[PDB]
Amino acid sequence: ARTDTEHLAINNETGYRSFRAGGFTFTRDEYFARLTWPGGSHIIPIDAFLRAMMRDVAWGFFYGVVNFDHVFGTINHYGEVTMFAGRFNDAYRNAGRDHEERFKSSALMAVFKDILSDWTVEGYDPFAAPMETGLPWGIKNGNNDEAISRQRVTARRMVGLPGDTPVRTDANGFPVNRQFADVPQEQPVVEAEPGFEAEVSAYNLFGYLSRSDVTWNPSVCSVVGDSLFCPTSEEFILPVEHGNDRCEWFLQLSDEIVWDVKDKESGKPRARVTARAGDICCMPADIRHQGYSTKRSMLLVWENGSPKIPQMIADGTAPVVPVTF
Amino acid sequence: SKARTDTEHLAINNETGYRSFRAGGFTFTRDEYFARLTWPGGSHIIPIDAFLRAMMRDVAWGFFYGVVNFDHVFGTINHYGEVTMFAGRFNDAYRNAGRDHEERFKSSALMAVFKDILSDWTVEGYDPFAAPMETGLPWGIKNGNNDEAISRQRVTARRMVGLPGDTPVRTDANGFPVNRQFADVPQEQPVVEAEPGFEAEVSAYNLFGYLSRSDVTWNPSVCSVVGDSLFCPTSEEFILPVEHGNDRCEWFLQLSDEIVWDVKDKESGKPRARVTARAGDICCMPADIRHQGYSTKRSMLLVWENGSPKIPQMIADPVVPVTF
Amino acid sequence: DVVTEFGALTDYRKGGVEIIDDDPRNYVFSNVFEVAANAAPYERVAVGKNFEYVIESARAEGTSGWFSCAHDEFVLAMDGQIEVHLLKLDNSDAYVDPDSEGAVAIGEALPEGRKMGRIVLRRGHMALLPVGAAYRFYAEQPAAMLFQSIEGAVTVQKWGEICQTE
Amino acid sequence: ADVVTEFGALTDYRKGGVEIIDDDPRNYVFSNVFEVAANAAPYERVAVGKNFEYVIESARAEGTSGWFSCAHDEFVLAMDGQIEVHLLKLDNSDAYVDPDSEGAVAIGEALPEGRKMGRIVLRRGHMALLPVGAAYRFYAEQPAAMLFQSIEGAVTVQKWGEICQTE
Ligand SMILES: O=[N+]([O-])c1ccc(O)cc1
Ligand SMILES: O=[N+]([O-])c1ccc(O)cc1
Ligand SMILES: [Fe+3]
Repeated sequence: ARTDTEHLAINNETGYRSFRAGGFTFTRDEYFARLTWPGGSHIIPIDAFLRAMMRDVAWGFFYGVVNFDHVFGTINHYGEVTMFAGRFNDAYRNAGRDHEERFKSSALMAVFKDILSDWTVEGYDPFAAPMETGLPWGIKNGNNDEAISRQRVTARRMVGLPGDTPVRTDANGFPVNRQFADVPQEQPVVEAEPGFEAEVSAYNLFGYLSRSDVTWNPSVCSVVGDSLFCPTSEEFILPVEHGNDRCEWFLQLSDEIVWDVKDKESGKPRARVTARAGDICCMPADIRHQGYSTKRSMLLVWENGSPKIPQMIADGTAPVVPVTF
Repeated sequence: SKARTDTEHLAINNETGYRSFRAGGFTFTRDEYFARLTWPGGSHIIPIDAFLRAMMRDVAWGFFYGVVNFDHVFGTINHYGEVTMFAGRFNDAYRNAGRDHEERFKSSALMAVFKDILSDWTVEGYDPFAAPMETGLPWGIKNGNNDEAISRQRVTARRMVGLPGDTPVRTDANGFPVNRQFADVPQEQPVVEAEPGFEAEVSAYNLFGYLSRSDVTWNPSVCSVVGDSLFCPTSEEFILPVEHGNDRCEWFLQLSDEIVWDVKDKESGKPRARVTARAGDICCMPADIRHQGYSTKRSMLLVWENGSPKIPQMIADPVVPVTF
Repeated sequence: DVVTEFGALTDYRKGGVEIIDDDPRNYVFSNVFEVAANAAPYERVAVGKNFEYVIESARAEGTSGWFSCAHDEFVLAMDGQIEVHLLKLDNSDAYVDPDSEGAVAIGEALPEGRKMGRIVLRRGHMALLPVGAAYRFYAEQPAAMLFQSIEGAVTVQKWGEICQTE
Repeated sequence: ADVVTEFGALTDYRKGGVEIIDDDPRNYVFSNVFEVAANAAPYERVAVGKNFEYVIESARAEGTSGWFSCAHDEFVLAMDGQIEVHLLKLDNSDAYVDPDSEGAVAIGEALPEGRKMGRIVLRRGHMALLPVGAAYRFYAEQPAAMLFQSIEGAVTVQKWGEICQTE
C-alpha cells in the first residue's frame, strides 16, 4: 500500500497549489477540481468537491465507500484506504477503465488536508449549508483554516458525563442555529442522591443538535458496546453518496429528508425514501445513499462499529438487510 | 390520440412566497434550495440553481433540437410544434423497470407554463443566463424578480450579422460592452471598401469581437446562413446547464481557449468519452450520444448546425456523418 | 418565523419508500410514534436491529415495573414527560444474569438497594441507564420513548406488522 | 492586464483530443484547422466538417489565389493573419458557374468579365460575405489560415483518414 505523495507548483495565475498522490493528480482553477490518473481525467465543480473533501477528512474516511460522485471516491479499509476512479460505475467497469490505488491512511489523509487547506478561500466554509456561507470561486484569496480544522466530537459513553464530551452552550461557543431558533433549550431535571452524582445523568439532545455548527456530520452521543448513536443536523444535500460496508439505520428526529438510493456497485437508481419526524428505516449494505433537506433538520444515524461486519457481508455470513418479514 | 394542453397555476405558498404549477400530470414546486417535481407514480429533486439555469436554456432555445436533459432524470424532447416532457425516459434504471413517464404537449402550451415557472422562481439579482461569478444567488424565499434577464430577445441572422436590415453588430453604444474575461480581445472592424452601388453586398465584421460582447453564456446564436447550414457561435463559461441528446450530428469548432465535453450514451446515460478541445479543434458530436461542456474561462465556441427537418428520420430509418 | 417540526403520539405523518427498482421491505420502514401508539404500556418493540443491538420504541403510561441490565442502556424521550427512578442494586447478580444481554424485567416489587436519584425527561432528553442500577418510569399522560439496547428478554419483534410492505 | 484569451495560429496551436471510456474515437471526427491548413497546398480547400451536402473547409492563403464563384452564398472566416478579399460582379455568372450546381468553382487566374465590386481586408476573427453572383479572389502576403462555410463541390478536398483522430 502506497505512501508516495507530493506538493507540486503554485500556479502563477490561479494562486493554488497542485497535488499528487500515487498516480492521481489534483488541480483546481476558478471553477473546477481537475483530477487525473493513469488513463483518464475528470472534473468536479469546486464547491461540490470541497464539501465532499471536507467530509472525507472530518470523518477519517468514514465507513466503507465515500463516493464524491458517480466516478471519484474512497474506500476505508481501516488503517489503509483505496482511492478510485470509476470503480463503482458500470460504464467504467464493463470497459475495464476503472482505476484504483491503495494507500496508508495517514499518507492520503495528510495530502487530503493540504488540498483542503490550499483550496479553501477566505469566507468559504465547506462544512456549512450554502445559505450560511460565501463562495469558493475564483483565484486563491486568503484561507479558511479555522472552518476546516474543527475538533472532532465523540462521546466515550454519553454527552455530559464527568470527563466525557460536554454539553453545548453559548458560553462554550455554540449558540442555536437560526433554523432551530424555536427549539426548547431547557435541560432535564436531574436530582442525584449523595454519592451518586457521577452516574445520574441526562441532557437535552435536541438542544445539543440545535447548536451544532456544521451540517452532515454524525457525532457519537451515546455508546453501548459497538452500537453508536451518531446524531447530526442536516441542510441542503449530503455532499457524498455513502456506500456502507455494513447495514445502517436512520431515525428522523425533526422536519424531513428524502434519501436518493442507488445501487452501490453500479450506481443505478433504486428507490427514494421520504422520512418525516419519527420515521426510522434501514439502508441495506448493497446500496449507496444521499440525503436532501430543505430546512435544517435533526437526524439520528445509528451504526454498529464492529470491524467483523464487512468480511461477513462479503462472505454471506451476515445479511445485506438486517431483518426480513 | 392528440397532444396535450392542460396547464394550471396552482396555489402560492405563504412562507416561501413562490407559486407552484401543473403541466399535465407533472407538478412543479420550488422552496429555499430545490425544485421539486412530481409525476403520476414518482418524484424528483433538482438543486434550484441548476434547474433555473437549465429552464432558462429550454425556454430561450424554444426547446432546441432533440433531447434537452435537465439531468439524468428530467427533460424535454422537441418534435417541432409538439414537445414531450419526461422523467426517466433516457435513464436505463427507470426504463428497465417500466417507471419512466412521458407526456406529449402542444409546444405553445408547455412553453407558456415554462415561462411562468421561470419568471416566478427567479429572484432579484439572479440571472440564470450568467456564469456563477457574474451574478447573485437563487436560494431562499421569494424576493422580487429578474424578468429582464429572462426576457432577452433572441438574435438571429437571416444572412449575416451587419448586413442592411439584418441583425446588428454589437457595440458599447447599443448596450453590448466587452465581457471582463475577453478584455484583451482586439476590437477593430475589418477594412471594407465598396465601389459605388455595391455597398449592400460588400460586407464584413469582427466575429470574435461580436462574441466577446455576448451578455449570456451557452446560447448558440446564428451569425451566418447558407441554406440549412447555420453558424451559431456563442460564449461559454462554467458548465453547459443541460446534457444535449441531438437528433442529428452537430459540429463543434473551438475558437478560443478550452472546453471539455462529457460524452454519454443518449439512451442509457452511460459515460462513453471525454473530448478536450483547444483553439482550432473541430469535432463531431454523433446522433447516438448526449454531451455536456466544461469551460473554466469564458471561451468562444462555434456551434455548426444543419437545420434541415428531414435529418432525424433519415438518421433513424448514418450516425456519424463521415464514415472512415 | 422558524418552525421546527417534531412528532408526537397523536400527531405524526409517515413518509415511506418510493420505488424505482427495489422491494420496499428492504428498508424496514416504520414510524416510532405509530409503533408506540399500538402497543401495551411499557412494551418494548424493536424498531431497529443491527446484529444483536436494537433500538426499541415504547409508550410510557402509568408506572412501569423495575428493569435492570448487564450492560449500559440509554433512553430518549420522544414526546411527553417521563419520570425515571434509579435504584442502586445491593446484589445486581440476584436479578440479572451477568452473562445475559438486553433489559430484564425484574418484577413490580421494590428490589433491595439504595436510592440513586430521579430524572424528569421531556421530549428530546436522553438519560443514561447504568449497568448495576435498577430503573423504572412514571408517566402521567401517554408519552413516547426509545431505547438504545441489545435484543433480550424484553424485546418484542413484529416486523411484518409495523413495517411498510407496499 | 491579467486576462489572456488564447487564440490558435498556423505556427502555434495545441491540439486536444478524445479520451475513450467506451466508444470509437473515429465517431468524433477530430482535427485541428490550423494543422490541416499547415499541411495543405496554398488555397487548397480541405473539408474539416461535413454534414450531408454542407461543409466547413480549411485553407492556407499564401500569395494570390485564382478566382472563384459559386451558385449560392458562402462565408469566409479569417483564423490567423491578414487576408485580402477582392470582389467582382460577373456580367454573365452562368458563363462561369452552373447554377443549380453547388460548392465553389475555380474559374481561373485570368480576370473574369465584369465590374469591380470592392475590397475587404480581413484579420484574425473577421468574417466576410462571399455573395452569389460575384467572383472572389484572395491575397495574403504571409501564410494565413482561413475557414469557408460552404457546400461540398468541385474544389472540396476530402481526406478524413489523414486529418482526423483514428486512435
Ligand atoms: O453516510 N450517511 O448515511 C450519512 C452521513 C452524514 C450524515 O449527516 C447523514 C448520513
Ligand atoms: O448542443 N449543445 O449541447 C450545446 C448547447 C448550447 C451551447 O452553448 C453549446 C452546445
Ligand atoms: Fe450512510
